[PDB]
Order: sequence, then C-alpha cells, then structure tokens
Amino acid sequence: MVSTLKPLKIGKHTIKFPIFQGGMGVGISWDELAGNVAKEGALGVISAVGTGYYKNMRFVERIVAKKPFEALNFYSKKALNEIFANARKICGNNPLGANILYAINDYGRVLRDSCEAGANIIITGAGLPTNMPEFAKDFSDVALIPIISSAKALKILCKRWSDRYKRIPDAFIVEGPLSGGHQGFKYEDCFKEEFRLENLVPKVVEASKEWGNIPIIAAGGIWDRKDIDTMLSLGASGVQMATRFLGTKECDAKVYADLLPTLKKEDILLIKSPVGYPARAINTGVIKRIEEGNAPKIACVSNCVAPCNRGEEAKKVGYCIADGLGRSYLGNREEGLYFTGANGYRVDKIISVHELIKELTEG
Ligand SMILES: Cc1cc2nc3c(=O)[nH]c(=O)nc-3n(C[C@H](O)[C@H](O)[C@H](O)COP(=O)(O)O)c2cc1C
Ligand SMILES: Cc1cccc(NS(=O)(=O)c2nnc(NC(=O)c3ccc4ccccc4c3)s2)c1
Ligand code: SF4
Repeated sequence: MVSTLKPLKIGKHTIKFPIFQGGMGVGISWDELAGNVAKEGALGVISAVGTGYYKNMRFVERIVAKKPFEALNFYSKKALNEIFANARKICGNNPLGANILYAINDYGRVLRDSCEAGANIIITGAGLPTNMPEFAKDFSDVALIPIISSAKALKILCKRWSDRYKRIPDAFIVEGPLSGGHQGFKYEDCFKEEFRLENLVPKVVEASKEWGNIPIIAAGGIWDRKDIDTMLSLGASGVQMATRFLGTKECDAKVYADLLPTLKKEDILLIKSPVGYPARAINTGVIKRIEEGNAPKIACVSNCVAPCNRGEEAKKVGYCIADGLGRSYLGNREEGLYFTGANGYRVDKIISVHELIKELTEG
C-alpha cells in the first residue's frame, strides 16, 4: 500500500501508478485482465483486435470455417462493448485504454467503436498513426497515445498532428525490441545495442522537450521495479508492461497459465508475420505444425490486416495470424499461435494481478 511512485496524468485522466499493462491480442488482455489491472490503480488496456472471437464468436454476424467473416466481424463492435462493460463491472470508472493497431483500413471505425465503448485512452502502434484525431474528434476527452520506435517518429507525428488538428498526442509509448508481439525494428536491428530501450528513452524524451514534455512511457523488457526505476530515471514518465501480466491468473487467454511456467528461453524466437513486422513467438503450436508439413490451410476469412492483402503475405510466410491467435484464445494448443516478450522464460509462478502490482509498486 505505501508507494513512492507518483500518479500519472494522461490528458484529462489520472492513474494512481505510472504503469500501463500493454494490450495483447487476440483475446489476451480483455475484460478480466484489464478490469483487474485498472482496479489496482494502473492503466488496464483492452485489445480491440480480433474481438469477434470473444466468447467463441458470440457477437459476429457471419462465420466461415469457424472464423469471423471479414473485418466488420473480426473487429466486433458489440464484443468490444461487452468487454468494456464487463471490465467496468470490476474497475468502475477507473481509466481504461483500448489498443488498436494502425495497419487496418477500418482503423477509424474501430477507433470510434472504442470511444463509443467507453475507452478513456486509445493506444496505437504497428504503423505511424498520423490521423488519430480525425476519428476521435467527437470524443474530446479520449486521450490519444501513439506507440513509436524512434525520436524521429515522435517529431513527425507531433508536426503532422499539430499542423492538421491543432492537437498533439497526449503521450508517447516508445517500445523496444525486447517486447512481445510485433517489433518496430528490422530483425537485424532487434539485436543491436543502439536500439536497446535504455538508449531509445533518452532520445525520445529529448525530442519530446520541443513539444512541451509530452509524457513518455517506456516499454519492452521491463520486468520488475528495478527496471521501472531505471526507465523513470532516464526521463520516462511511466512504463508499459505486458509479459508480467501475461503471467497472471486474470489473463483472458487461459492457455498462457499452463504454457509460461514451462517456457524455456531457447523456445522464444522472432518470426515473420503477415503484418510486416517481426513477431516474437513461442516455438510451439502452429509454428511446429508448419515445420512438420502439417500447416493449417490458409484462406483469408477475417481480413484482419491491410499489409497481408487478403492472404498474399500469409501464404508467403506460411500462417494466418488472425486464425492462429483466435485458435489460441479458444484453447487450441496444437494449432494456436503464441506470443511473448523476450522475458517470458522468467515466468515461474502464475500470480494474481493484485500481487503483481504490489510487487511492482511497493516502496
Ligand atoms: C502476447 C503479447 C501480445 C501482444 N499483442 C500486442 C498487440 O496486439 N498490440 C500492441 O500494441 N502490442 C502488443 N503487444 C506488446 C505489448 O503491448 C507491450 O508493448 C510489450 O509486450 C511490453 O514488453 P514486455 O512484454 O517485455 O513488458 C503484445 C505483447 C505480448 C506479450
Ligand atoms: C511503430 C511500431 C511498429 C511495430 C510495432 C510497434 N510496437 S507495438 O505497437 O507496441 C505492437 N506490438 N505488437 C503488436 N502486435 C499487433 O499489432 C498485432 C497483434 C496481433 C494481431 C493479430 C491479427 C492482426 C494484426 C495483429 C497485430 S503492435 C510499433
Ligand atoms: S489471411 Fe492475412 S489478412 Fe486474412 S485474416 Fe489471415 S493474416 Fe489477416
């Protein structure tokens, strides 16, 4: 209960602790996880990606081959609505974020869906989101946070936003190459010291000065309070952590509770992705299937991302990301796709969200 960490303002919202739990798709950070995180005083973040899979396609208008049909059902507005409502059953009006990748043509639709669902903050990476306020203008209080890989991206985003909307972002998340999910770096760049998070945060904070010290949130490889204090000392206003929350009981993708305590370092790797960024995965499930020559059939049903071009890149790399992540949420251990930060092998026990926050904030 006693902490020396100080409350964090993001636009018009305040969170008790300067910690975000990073969004994780598909079905990893939904209502149980995000709700309990926000209940603890950190920022819970609901993933808006693949919400059609929620409760085994409870809220989709059409299913093909046990997949949500097209982007309208993959990014399901009614599913998102119920996920926010069920999270707020836990955390009340405590601030909640909605994480939405940029690499989708229906980006504005999902952004407005998140706003109408009750999100206080929109977080967007997997691209350079130069037009978030275009879609958020009916919702003045919703704070807008790009995820960036470099100080150059901060400067570009601030200039484009300022010139077009007379608004600049409410915060920036800089994500490094030790993160879960997709990386904002070429594979070769993920191993280079120049892109380590401790080197990115100083540059991004210095770039932020020019625009009035927009708060910076460091993400990628942050494990414990020592890492948090390191990032804060480098100028970051907060941290975003995901892998630690991937190992909590309240994770909405229950498979991880059985997968992580067995996870060995040598079974984490960077792979290719239809999204067009390296993805950090566990060497299990669909990956193993592909290497056996038992790859699931690929035929684009959910149309989840623009860079794939309705199956072109999925067929090239060998897997459909929507299919695999949805299968993981539904408990398919043989054909699921499973993601992790570099630190995933350090998960020994599955603990509660409350005990994790107590660890991260005590003192
Ligand atoms: C399993 C998993 C799935 C993720 N999926 C997404 C995602 O869909 N969208 C996103 O912006 N970030 C995603 N991330 C990245 C996290 O939000 C976060 O920025 C990063 O994992 C933090 O690093 P850490 O895991 O070392 O704390 C994912 C991370 C993990 C571990
Ligand atoms: C600027 C820049 C570039 C790259 C990464 C970052 N870093 S990041 O925005 O924090 C992210 N890390 N992982 C992410 N994963 C996803 O978008 C994702 C996860 C699951 C999907 C499933 C189906 C379809 C699309 C899907 C997309 S996004 C920042
Ligand atoms: S084939 Fe490509 S665009 Fe279609 S659902 Fe799979 S990854 Fe997404």
